Amino acid sequence: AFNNFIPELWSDMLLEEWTAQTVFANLVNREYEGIASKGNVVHIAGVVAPTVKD
Amino acid sequence: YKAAGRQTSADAISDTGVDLLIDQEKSIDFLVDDIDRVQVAGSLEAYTRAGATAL
Repeated sequence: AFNNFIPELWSDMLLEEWTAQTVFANLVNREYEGIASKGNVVHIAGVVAPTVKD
Repeated sequence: YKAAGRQTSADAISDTGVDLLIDQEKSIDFLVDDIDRVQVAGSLEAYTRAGATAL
């Protein structure tokens, strides 16, 4: 009967592309971001501990 | 007037002229890269003042 008055509909929402879960940026250290607001190298120094004497 | 007998006849006037040509058109045009703007030690607005000083 209704060849002309039953609509086809489009969802107003796009279906997201899946990709993969990202994890590594939460798992590594982020503390050097603050100093790194400028420049192109961060220099990171570590302590050589003083030795224990008898 | 004395060499002319005592005759006088009217000359046509005329003008001279020079053209001011407004023919110089000069420009400054440069990029400030966003990576550079972020990575340098301070403000790059000294390059806008350098461009104005050059014109």
